[PDB]
Amino acid sequence: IVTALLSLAMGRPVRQNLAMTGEVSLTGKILPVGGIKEKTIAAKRAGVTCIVLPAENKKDFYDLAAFITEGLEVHFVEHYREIFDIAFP
Amino acid sequence: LEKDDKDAIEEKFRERLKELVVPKHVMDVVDEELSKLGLLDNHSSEFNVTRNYLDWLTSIPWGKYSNENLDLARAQAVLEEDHYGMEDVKKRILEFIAVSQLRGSTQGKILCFYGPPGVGKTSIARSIARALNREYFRFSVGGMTDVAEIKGHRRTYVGAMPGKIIQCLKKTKTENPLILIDEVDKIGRGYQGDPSSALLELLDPEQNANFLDHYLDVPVDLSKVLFICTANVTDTIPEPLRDRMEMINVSGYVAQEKLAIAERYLVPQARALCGLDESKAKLSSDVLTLLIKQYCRESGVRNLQKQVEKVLRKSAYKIVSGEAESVEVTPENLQDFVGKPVFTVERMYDV
Amino acid sequence: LEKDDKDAIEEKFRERLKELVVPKHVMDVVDEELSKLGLLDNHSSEFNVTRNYLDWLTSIPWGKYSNENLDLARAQAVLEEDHYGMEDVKKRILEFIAVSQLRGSTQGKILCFYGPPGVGKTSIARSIARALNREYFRFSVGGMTDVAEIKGHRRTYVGAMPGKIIQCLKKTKTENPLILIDEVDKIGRGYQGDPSSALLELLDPEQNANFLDHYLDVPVDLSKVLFICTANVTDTIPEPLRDRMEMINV
Ligand SMILES: Nc1ncnc2c1ncn2[C@@H]1O[C@H](COP(=O)(O)OP(=O)(O)OP(=O)(O)O)[C@@H](O)[C@H]1O
Ligand SMILES: Nc1ncnc2c1ncn2[C@@H]1O[C@H](COP(=O)(O)OP(=O)(O)O)[C@@H](O)[C@H]1O
Ligand SMILES: [Mg+2]
Repeated sequence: IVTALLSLAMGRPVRQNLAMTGEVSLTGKILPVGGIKEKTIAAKRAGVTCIVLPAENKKDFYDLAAFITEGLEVHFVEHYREIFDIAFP
Repeated sequence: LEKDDKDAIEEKFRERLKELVVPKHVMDVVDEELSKLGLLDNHSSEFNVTRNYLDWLTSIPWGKYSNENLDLARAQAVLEEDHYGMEDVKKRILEFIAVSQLRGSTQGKILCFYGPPGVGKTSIARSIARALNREYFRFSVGGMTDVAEIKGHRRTYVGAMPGKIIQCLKKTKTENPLILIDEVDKIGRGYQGDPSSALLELLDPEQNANFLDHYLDVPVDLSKVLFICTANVTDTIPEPLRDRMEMINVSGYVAQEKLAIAERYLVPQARALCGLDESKAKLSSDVLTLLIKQYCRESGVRNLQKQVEKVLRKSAYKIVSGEAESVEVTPENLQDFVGKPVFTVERMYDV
Repeated sequence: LEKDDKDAIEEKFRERLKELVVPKHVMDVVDEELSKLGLLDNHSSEFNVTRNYLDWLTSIPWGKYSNENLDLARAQAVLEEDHYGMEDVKKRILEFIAVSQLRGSTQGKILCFYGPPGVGKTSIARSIARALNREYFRFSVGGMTDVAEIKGHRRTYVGAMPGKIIQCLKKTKTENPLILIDEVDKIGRGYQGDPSSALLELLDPEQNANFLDHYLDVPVDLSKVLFICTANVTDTIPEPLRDRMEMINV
């Protein structure tokens, strides 16, 4: 949502084909979230290719089958600002 | 056939006892019943009742034990060959046979499964029963409410017979059947006494070894049995009961291997069901990929089965009565066969 | 020996069993029940119950198979005689006769109909029964909440009778009738015992083959039956039960 708002602010479209998720706790800290397999397969199904996830779920992202994780560049992050750099290169 | 007195009615029982290795406990009871039957008249309702109850005692195996398989790979093969994946259970049962093989004598444990309906939670049971070599038995409990069904009656009533479990334990002569309680989630409640409140007495891992059914009051050890339970959501079960039995989470399938199961079992299943041939009813893998990623997205497997059989059966009618001598599904044909796409490439904004 | 011997009652059961081919499994149970039944004193209620039970058990057809018509032109004729349009159901049942004819032996199946009320969903069932030549037999469950009706009782209760489905198999005297469970959409769903959790043991195609109800414990085999079900709208049907059954839409 914050990235959405920011895109409205600058008016820059968000970078094409860049999904993202995770929770944020009022100071840019990212937080873990469950259910990773469903989001993984869905993002793969939609063709989006720059998913960014909380660092805390790193382990859980790597427990998935290699073929499922083929072709999409995870960028783990802990403080929200890095995502702000990424959405707006 | 005039041997209807104490000469043969008590002989056949006492000799039938011989080969079993009965616990010394119940032999006393059986002896008083024999002598009391000896003093009883051959014709009276008391006589037939006592004789009937004695027959129910003598029928029960005491220490007969079905021989169990112990080879692993021969077990693992047959456990594997008729289902894909569901790795957890195929790993768990294998560990179980390992522990049983290590410490000599046979053993039993109680466990449960849970996942979205239709994942195959119930099909696997019978395959397991053919692997371990335990005799199979099932009895759906869902929607039952009569506790007496699983505990019998007092034997002084008219039609009292022991609860269902003793029927199971006589029907399979071994003392260690693979009982399979089913659909525990949907037991009745709240209009009479909950059968669940009785179930605890069975399922205590240790205490069950002196189970005491109301009909035949003598305690019946049955610790060696291997219970199983199957609920699709592990919340409705009341907590005190839910604690006893370890859970094992089956998980919904991913498409890439939902393909490879359907391409090995389901397709041959449906083709054998409809009686067609690979010549008459060829289907490419690619149409299966399309069908999977278009018309059916879900964790279950019932849905893909329904689509596959529908496609085949439309081809079958097109053959036996229609015009083509060999239907040949191609993606272009698919709309004709299945109907119309349901899911599409939803992307509100590609830019 | 005249004067109504008890062996006459035995034998009328036996003769009733001699023709129809029972599975070997239940072939024994009747034997021990008979041998016990003779020894009973006749005035005992136990004798009444056991004899009534044995009668109930011999009554079930075992492998009686009503023969099926299969010529397709006849199917078209008897369908178009009494229902216009609604071609979907027509084509589906025609595909049924096709696949059944490719594999010899008679087969069962589950289906579901749904659409606006009063389109004739009930009448077409009877027309289909006259088309395939199976017997017909309706059975409503709108609002039902006594689950025991579908599965009888322990046989020691007074007032116990085997659940309905055994009564209908006794009535149609045929292994493969065409049940018409009706108005599943309105089926009772309360604290009193939800039938919807007991129907699943019937409707699941794979495991129904050894269905058993508590009165006469021995499993029955429903695999050749062709269920049909009706509903004004899908949404209220409880989900697991909805999942089993194919869904035509008139
Ligand atoms: N891995 C699998 N291998 C083979 N068959 C499968 C598999 N998974 C599901 N099935 C098919 O699903 C059908 C029924 O599966 P099953 O009934 O075990 O699912 P379920 O979760 O038990 O649903 P429910 O408990 O409601 O019946 C079977 O016909 C079976 O072939
Ligand atoms: N196209 C049609 N062909 C034949 N009969 C029809 C048609 N449309 C309506 N009917 C009549 O509508 C009536 C509705 O009966 P019923 O099947 O009980 O409706 P529903 O089952 O939908 O409540 C039937 O008696 C039937 O003859
Ligand atoms: Mg099941």
